[PDB]
Amino acid sequence: SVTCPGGQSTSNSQCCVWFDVLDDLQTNFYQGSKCESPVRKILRIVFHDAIGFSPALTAAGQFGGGGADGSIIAHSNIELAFPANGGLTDTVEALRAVGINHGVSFGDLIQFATAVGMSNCPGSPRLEFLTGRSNSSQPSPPSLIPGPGNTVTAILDRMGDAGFSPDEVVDLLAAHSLASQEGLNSAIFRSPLDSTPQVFDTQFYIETLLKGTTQPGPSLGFAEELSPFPGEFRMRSDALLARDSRTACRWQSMTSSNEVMGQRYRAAMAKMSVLGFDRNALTDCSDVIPSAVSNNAAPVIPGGLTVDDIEVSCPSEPFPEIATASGPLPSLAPAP
Ligand code: HEM
Ligand SMILES: *[C@@H]1O[C@H](CO)[C@@H](O[C@@H]2O[C@H](CO)[C@@H](O)[C@H](O)[C@H]2NC(C)=O)[C@H](O)[C@H]1NC(C)=O
Ligand SMILES: [Ca+2]
Ligand SMILES: [Ca+2]
Ligand SMILES: [Mg+2]
Repeated sequence: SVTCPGGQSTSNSQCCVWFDVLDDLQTNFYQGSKCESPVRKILRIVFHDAIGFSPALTAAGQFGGGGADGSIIAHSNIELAFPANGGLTDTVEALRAVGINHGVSFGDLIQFATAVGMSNCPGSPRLEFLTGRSNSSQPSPPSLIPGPGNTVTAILDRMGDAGFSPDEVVDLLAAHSLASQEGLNSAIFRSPLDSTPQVFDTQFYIETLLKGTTQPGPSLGFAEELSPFPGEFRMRSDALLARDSRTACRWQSMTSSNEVMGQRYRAAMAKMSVLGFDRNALTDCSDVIPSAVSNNAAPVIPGGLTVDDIEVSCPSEPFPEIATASGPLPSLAPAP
């Protein structure tokens, strides 16, 4: 053990700098420990930084990307021009400055900001935090980030190459429970992907399985499907993964228990946090990560819809008993 310069007790002196980074992030980047756009942007960033990793390219003698190396910041000049990386510039520059000021690697910083940001959203599990990733990195090869217009086969092959099973793909998607879109249909800027964009809950899994009946915007944007109610945006990839036979049963099992969702997500994130590195080479500073307030609401089928309005796609398993709310159909406000 060690007692940091500010009284904070911790398990390794390497963790001490992280207490200052936490105070900076919570005060400035997160504007007072809030769960708003910055957390959502950072979650996009962690996935896009880490997923630039490909054992297949490497086995073939090409550079496959360094994974969770902070390349998205170090080489943003290249990576931020990738089609899937739009609307990230400002967040990346904000993060670039904190890492430079505290002398922490861009790779560790992205993982830390992710774990910290999630602590600001009720319902979130406490993400593991390892430190020690080298600050050096090479730009990620292009075409390694799954897109919303991709087929399930395509998404699974790419993610499978990175090292994730179909189950883990569904688990990692719990992040869309704290999501909106700004670039798929700018006419409905920040339309959320679930009714609770500030609560890490199973609503996303439930709501994407409902029959699509509504066009929330003036028109249908890129990769946009009909959603279940006004204000909610539904992206094609999500609607497809919810219904595909390879992923439908896992998606269905995520509807009933926030606890189980959180456990699986934490596990898949721990795995994604070290793509490109050896975990037994890093230092564990999980003790620095704050806890999120608990979510006590029960998973519900909102606004009068019933299991009848759910497009049950898992045959082997019956759809769980969930609480039903009374009507009318809600109309979602833009995510903050
Ligand atoms: C199967 C792959 C996935 C695809 C195809 C996908 C696609 C997208 C797209 C197109 C957007 C809309 C962004 C915009 O237009 O502003 C978005 C939002 C988001 N994605 Fe994903 N995503 C996937 C997996 C993930 C994963 C694994 C994470 C993180 C762990 C994640 C976290 C987020 C978050 C939090 C947002 C919200 C951004 C905001 O509200 O500003 N996504 N995603
Ligand atoms: C991590 O690497 C980056 C570059 O990859 C370093 O960033 C540069 O830092 C200098 C000051 O040290 C700035 O004037 C440059 O603008 C930065 N460049 C970029 C692309 O951001 C960073 O300082 C390194 N950090 C550590 C702790 O080694
Ligand atoms: Ca990367
Ligand atoms: Ca939610
Ligand atoms: Mg009905």
